[PDB]
Parts: sequence; structure tokens; C-alpha cells
Amino acid sequence: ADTIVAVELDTYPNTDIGDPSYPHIGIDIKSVRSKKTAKWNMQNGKVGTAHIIYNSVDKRLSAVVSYPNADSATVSYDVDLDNVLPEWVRVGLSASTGLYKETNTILSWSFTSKLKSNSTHETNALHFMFNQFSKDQKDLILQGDATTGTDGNLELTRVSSNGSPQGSSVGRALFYAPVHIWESSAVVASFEATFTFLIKSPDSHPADGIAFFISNIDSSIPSGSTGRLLGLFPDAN
Amino acid sequence: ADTIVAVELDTYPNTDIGDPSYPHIGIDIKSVRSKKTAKWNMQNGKVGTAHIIYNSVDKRLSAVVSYPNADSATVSYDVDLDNVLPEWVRVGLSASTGLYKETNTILSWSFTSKLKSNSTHETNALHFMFNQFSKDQKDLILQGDATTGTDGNLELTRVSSNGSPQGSSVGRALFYAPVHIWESSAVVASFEATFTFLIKSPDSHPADGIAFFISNIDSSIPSGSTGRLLGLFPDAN
Amino acid sequence: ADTIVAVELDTYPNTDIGDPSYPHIGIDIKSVRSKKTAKWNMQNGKVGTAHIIYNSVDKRLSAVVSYPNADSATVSYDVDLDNVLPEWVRVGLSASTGLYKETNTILSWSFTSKLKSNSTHETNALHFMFNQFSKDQKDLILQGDATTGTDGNLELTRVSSNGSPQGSSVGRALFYAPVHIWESSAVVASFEATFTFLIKSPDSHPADGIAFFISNIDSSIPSGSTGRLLGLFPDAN
Amino acid sequence: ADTIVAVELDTYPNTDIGDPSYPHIGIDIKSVRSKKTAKWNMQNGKVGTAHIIYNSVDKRLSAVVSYPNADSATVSYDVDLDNVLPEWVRVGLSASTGLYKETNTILSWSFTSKLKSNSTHETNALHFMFNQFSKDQKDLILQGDATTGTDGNLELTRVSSNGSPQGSSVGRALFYAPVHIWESSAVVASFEATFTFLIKSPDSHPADGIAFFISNIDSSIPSGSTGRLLGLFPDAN
Ligand SMILES: [Ca+2]
Ligand SMILES: [Ca+2]
Ligand SMILES: [Ca+2]
Ligand SMILES: [Ca+2]
Ligand SMILES: [Mn+2]
Ligand SMILES: [Mn+2]
Ligand SMILES: [Mn+2]
Ligand SMILES: [Mn+2]
Repeated sequence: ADTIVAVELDTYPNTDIGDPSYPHIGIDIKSVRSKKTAKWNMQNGKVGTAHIIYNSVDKRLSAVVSYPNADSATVSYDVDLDNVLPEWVRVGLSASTGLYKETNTILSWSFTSKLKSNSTHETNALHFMFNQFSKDQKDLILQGDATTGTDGNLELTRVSSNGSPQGSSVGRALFYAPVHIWESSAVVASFEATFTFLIKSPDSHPADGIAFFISNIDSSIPSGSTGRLLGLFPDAN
Repeated sequence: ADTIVAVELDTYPNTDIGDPSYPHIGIDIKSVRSKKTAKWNMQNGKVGTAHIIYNSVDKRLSAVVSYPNADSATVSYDVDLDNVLPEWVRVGLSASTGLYKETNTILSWSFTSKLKSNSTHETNALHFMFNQFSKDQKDLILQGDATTGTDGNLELTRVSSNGSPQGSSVGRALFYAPVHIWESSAVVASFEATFTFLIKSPDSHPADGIAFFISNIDSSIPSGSTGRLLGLFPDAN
Repeated sequence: ADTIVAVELDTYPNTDIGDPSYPHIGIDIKSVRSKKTAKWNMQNGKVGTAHIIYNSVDKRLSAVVSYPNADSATVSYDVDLDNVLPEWVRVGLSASTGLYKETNTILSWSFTSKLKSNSTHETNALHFMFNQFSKDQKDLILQGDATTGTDGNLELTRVSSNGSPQGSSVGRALFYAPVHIWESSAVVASFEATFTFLIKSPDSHPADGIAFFISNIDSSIPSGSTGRLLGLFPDAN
Repeated sequence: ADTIVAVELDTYPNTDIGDPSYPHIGIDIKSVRSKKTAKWNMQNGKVGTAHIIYNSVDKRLSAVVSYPNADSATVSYDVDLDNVLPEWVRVGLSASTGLYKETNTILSWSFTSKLKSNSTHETNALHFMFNQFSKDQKDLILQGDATTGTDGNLELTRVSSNGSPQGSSVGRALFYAPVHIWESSAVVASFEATFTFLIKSPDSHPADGIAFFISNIDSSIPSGSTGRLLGLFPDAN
């Protein structure tokens, strides 16, 4: 089994399994049933941005989602990732569609993690920034229905020639290199993530959502995780 | 008067003004009597490191102070700087000695400020890093007894020709350019500062401390602020 | 007088003072008569990008100006800046109009300088990035007709309410803090500059140009530097 | 065979295959016989620093190697990597010993690559920094006798338990993720690499050297490339 820690941008309310009755953003720790959630005033057809942050001093996983000139949605949860996740992990982006669908497009993605290990001036750091994706992005691990190059964008789920969303689709993108998320010797550890997305459904009835996640290096799409399980969990517990 | 937000590294206990009875680390918001403090096992003669962090999402100001292979001191305070400070500020380092003394030497200093706009993605940033100080450091505003180039180091208080600390001394060093610490349109705003220091004392007990501060662009050293006022406050209120 | 090292994006061909007979880009060292020019196919009304780079190992100042989905113009010049400029300088953008005119709008500006001394890891660095300009941009020194905040942009020369450019106009924007561009104890030194611009002439007959420049700390606009002198030089010698 | 572009730090003079008669730094493109070399005053037992740089505008690979308060060695070669290397590559460090030996210890290593493509300032970037190596560095591909965690350093060739180097040794360390080194839609492309090293030898003469290299993704050690071939080439052609 994998260990997933995610920040879902949930477009469809699945009250049958704990989702509030409106689109929302939330923090998921080893389960699809969020530990915290916030109402999200999603805008069909508009590009948004998600900013997720974390540091080992405060120990709070926070996220902000916004649209230009609109209001932002924020969610936070006090969690000590050292007691939840492996020391080495992989970071990625995931999306799905079920009976209902939307386009789960990624226009840009950035990530930075730093580990100050006790010593002065002895810091390990990792940073990548994709402002454009190519047909053969050799530094990404594509899973499910994910593809790159489509207008220099990253399409996580299946979209037809006529730019139309398809149902029952799941796709993930993981950065190639493993990331050292925490350590014991470190005096300060922190990470920062950011992405811009374009979710649009012609019927104006979207599903199911996008999720930024952190997992064990060898994570793969669970069977049956289409739709409401955001391609991250095996069951809805 | 000036608007001061500071993180003090207080080496002497002036219990008559609130100081706990032991060296400490504290967060000062417009008053010398810390809002929250933490015990700090200062190590005479050793180079230590401090890291200060803040972001508009969480609205918490945190600090960690350590020496390699030893424990760390942490102190945090929930404060919405939008209500305390002006939109444009200057950042600096301050230090003082009174009846007792110590060296207040800075070996390195870095700062990073970031502000993401309302019309999402209009990120503006400022970053400076000093791992060495020149005799004529034109990008710093030195106030009081502060001098640079002294071994490639920044001395905040007066040291003698033979390297011995001096009493009744105050000095400050401010970066030349004003910083846009916050905005009403920003989605996310955050800063991070790091400095290494060497505090050495030849007498019974060290005094008085070093402090990282944020002020109004035109801040000057308050009259008589040597000793327990750390070059930042005019009175002990 | 002042010491000016500049990269001019010259819109009007003044053959009488040495300008080639078409819009061009050139390297200027203390004179308006470029040491090296390259033909530039200016595109009226379109946003362009200029990248300027330099390092002390190669001792080459190069510049690339381009427009999306269009070919670019490059120009380089071998010059040891240690012999031309002072140690501490100021960086900026300058523009002008004369009999003919154009809009000289800047949409973004970033600068990074690094100085690696004789100390392992001991690099000093400065970085600033403006992706949006405020009405009261306290970290800039505006000279002449330059203003900011107008559409979140920096307008180097005068533009009337109805968006119409004006003639006989001059303006300059310089970053507030002095920059240590070179140092004798340096193993390596280098800077990188980038800005996006919009030059539009409703008459389809533009003049005079924009320039990225490096000067002495207290540089000011020369008397009678309007038009062909781009606000940089006091004569055409 | 693989495709190799390397910057060598050659401690032993093999004049029989072209080496100058003294320790040197050189630029290798597909062959062990450097295209250009420069005399290097290697200091046995001391920590040195290597700095490599390249950009697509000037098309010249340069390198500087130095020790604190000592002169530096510099080498440059005009080379269009677009014509030598594939689009996707891997970067690493390589070292070897033969009949003679030395320690090929790496104390830190950083790399930064930037790629600006077909848009109004659309950059892609990758940055990594190791100021300390762990016993299990998941983001590095170790080959041959290379090992990490050894006092937090990286030892490229075999060292004895007491601390003495072994002969006939070879080892490499490549960063885990592929790097998009060049692209046809790019306006500008550039990279910067830096590492500090420690070569000590109890022998009458040290051998054989360290090399910073760039190769095809699936590169591995050529059989018998110990000694003078520096773990990079099959033969001496
Ligand atoms: Ca749901
Ligand atoms: Ca005190
Ligand atoms: Ca002209
Ligand atoms: Ca050799
Ligand atoms: Mn949910
Ligand atoms: Mn106190
Ligand atoms: Mn000209
Ligand atoms: Mn050689």
C-alpha cells in the first residue's frame, strides 16, 4: 500500500462518503475523507492557481487557491509529516473524471524543497519549474491517461480532438527524481509548491477534481480509483 | 516614533522589565517586553545561526536559533503584520552592550521577500545575500557604532584594537532598499531571513543581545537605547 | 560626467551621427555611437523581450531581443567592464522621443548579480524582479517623465490620457540600491538582465528608443539628451 | 559509445596520448585528447573549487578552477552543444586512479539549468544543491566504486578504512533526473555547475583526475577506463 498526503481541489460533492455539499479544497492524510476542508468558489473555464506550503517549525500544511480579482480559498492542518511519510518521497499531480467530466489541464508547475541540516551554510535544495510541457518530457513519470505537448500543456485526463473532456479517466504526473522530504539532523525543513490549472466542462457540470500529492517513491494508480477517489486511494475509507 | 517588529536574542536577564531569569529568544511587537519567549542556552564563543520565517497564509512569525550538534530554541507568535507595519519597510540587525558586554559579530546575512498579486501571478521578489562584508559596503546603512570590513565581518557594537568588547555601545545595519512587506492585493506574501553570529564575552555575564528587526523606512537609533533596550526602543514600556 | 555602458534598442535611424540605416540594437560604451550594432526587425504594437548577460571569465556583453514566433537579433562585444565602470554602480532603463514618437512601456524587469570571492561558497548576491509596478514604487528612482502604476506598468516617456505617446519626452527608472558589479578579490562575477517591452507608434513612425544601462551611483538625465541621445549622453560625440 | 562532453581536472601528464607536461584543466568533446587545455597548479591536500558555465548566445564552454588566496586556472572553448549532445542528457562527476592514486573527494555540488522557449518570457528551470551527502542518497545514481555518507562527503574512487586511496579505481555519480539541455524553440539556454573537491596523495605523484561531464541518459562506465581514461572513454583516440 502507498502512503499519500494530498491537497484535493474537489469539483463534485460526494456526500455519500463525507464530502461537504459544494466544491471545496481539502487536506487528505492517508484517506479520501479530508481532515479539513474549505468552500471553493470554482470558476468553470477560468485559469486558477494553487499555492501549497509547509515547514518543520510550525508543522502546518497550508494551501491557497485563487482566480485573478476573485477571492481566494484557504485551508490549513497541523500535521508532523515526519510521523506520516517516508524520508524519501516523490511529488506529483493527479486528476480524474467519472460519470461527469472536466478538463484537468496543467499550464505550469513549480516546486522547491530545502533542508538545513544543523550546520551553518550546509543546505540541500531541490527546485524545478515547468512553464511549458513538451511531447517527450523525460523528467516526468506519466501514469494513466496523462499526456504532454497538447498546446505545450499537460493534460492529466483524456480529452478528445475537439478539446472535449471524456468520462472515466485517470492520470498522474510525478517528477522523475526522489525528494528528501525530512531528516532527523535537519534544523529546518520546508517545501513550497505552485501550479496553474484550467478546469472546464461544456455541460457546466464538472467532476471530479485535481490533487497535488506526495507519495512513496513507487506509488502507482490504484485499481478502481477512477472518479471520486481522485486516482489516489484504493477505497473510500 | 518608529514601528518596530523584532526577534531578540537576549543574553542578559533584566527581570525588572519582564525578562525571564535566563538568556532567551523572544518576539517583540512594538514593545521591549517580549510577547512570547523561549529559553536559550547561549554558548559563549561559538558561532550560532538564526532563521526567521513568516507568511500571510498562516500569519505566524517563527524563529529558531541553534549551534551545530546542540539543541535548538524555537519561539512562535501569531501576528498579522498587516495591522502592525507600514506597507514599505526597511529590515536590519541591531545590537547593544551596557554595563556588561560581549561581541555582536555578524558573519553572514541573507533575506528573501516575495509578494504574489491579486491579478494572480504578478510575483515580485527581492533577495540579498551577504557571506562577506567589504570595508565600503555601499548597500547598507550603518547606524551608531556599526562598522564592516572588520575581518570581512560586520561588527554591530564597538570592539577594541585588541579585539575586546566595549560597554555602553549601540549599532545597527539596514539594507539600503525599502521592502514591500505586504499589499492589499497579494494572494501570498512571505519573508525569510538567516544570519550567523559570534557572541564572545570576557566578563561574568554577557549583555545585552542581538536582534533582527523590521521598521519604518526612516528609523533611527532611539536616544539612550544602549543596554537593555537593544538599540530599538526608547523606553521599557 | 557619467560613465554609461548601455544596450540600446534604437527605433530611429540617425545616419548623420553614425546610426546604421534601419532600426537596430547596439552596445554603447561611453558614447551614443555603438561599438557594435545588429539589425532588428522591430514589430510595432507587439511585446518584446530583451536578455542581457555578462561574466568576468568570458568578458563579453551580449544581448538578445526577440518577439514570440519571430526571429531574434543578437549582438555581443568583448569588453572588460573593470576598465570602464566603477566598482559600485546603479542599473536602470532609459527612453526618449523627439520629433517622432512611440510608447516606451515596460511590463517586467528582473536583475541578478553574483560575486564569488576567495572563500568557498562565499558568494554575495542580489536579485530583484518586478512583474507589476505600483503607483508608489518606493524601490525605484524615477527621473524625467517616468511614472509607474499606470495599468500596473512602468511608462518611461510621456503618454496622454487617450493613450497617445508624446514627442520631446525623456525618462529613467533606476533600482534604489547600489550594485557591487565587480570586485578585485573575485574569482567570478556576472549579471543577467531581462525586461519585456511594448513600443507602439500610432503613426507607424517610431522614435527614439529604450536602453538598458549601467551607471555611476548619482547619474541624472543630461541636459539636452532628448531624442537621439536616449537620455544617456549629453552630445553625439 | 556514449556521447561525452567533459571538463577534466587532470593531475597526471600522459604525454603519450597528448597531455601537456604538467597537471591541467581541459575541455573534452567526444575524446580524451582535450580540444583546449590550461596549466593548473594543483595543491595536494587542499580543498579547491571548480566552476563551469555555458550559454547558447555566445556558445562557449568555460571553466575556472581555484584555491583560496591562490591564482586560478581558466579554459574556454567555442562549442555549439546543439551539434554535439542529444536534447536530453544526464550530468555527473567522474574520477579514476591507476598505478598512481589520490583521493577524489567531493564536498559539495550544485547545478542550475535554464531554458527560455517560444513565448514572451517562458522559462523552464532545474536546480539542485548538495552541501552534504547521506548514506543513502536516493537522487544520485552511483556507478563503480563511488560511495556517499563518508563523513557526509562523496568519495568517487575507493578509499581504505584508515583513509588511504586505492589504485585501479573508477566511480561516477549522475544526478537522477534527465536534463533538457537544449531546445530549438529556445531564445536562450544556459547552465552553471559548481563543486568543491579534495585530492590528497601519499604517492610521489597523484593520479588520475576528476571530471565534470554531460552524457546520454543511459551512460555507464566503459570497461577498463581506470587510470588515464578518467572513467569516461573506451580508448585514447
Ligand atoms: Ca468529491
Ligand atoms: Ca535583557
Ligand atoms: Ca537612433
Ligand atoms: Ca592524464
Ligand atoms: Mn472531498
Ligand atoms: Mn528580553
Ligand atoms: Mn543607434
Ligand atoms: Mn589530460
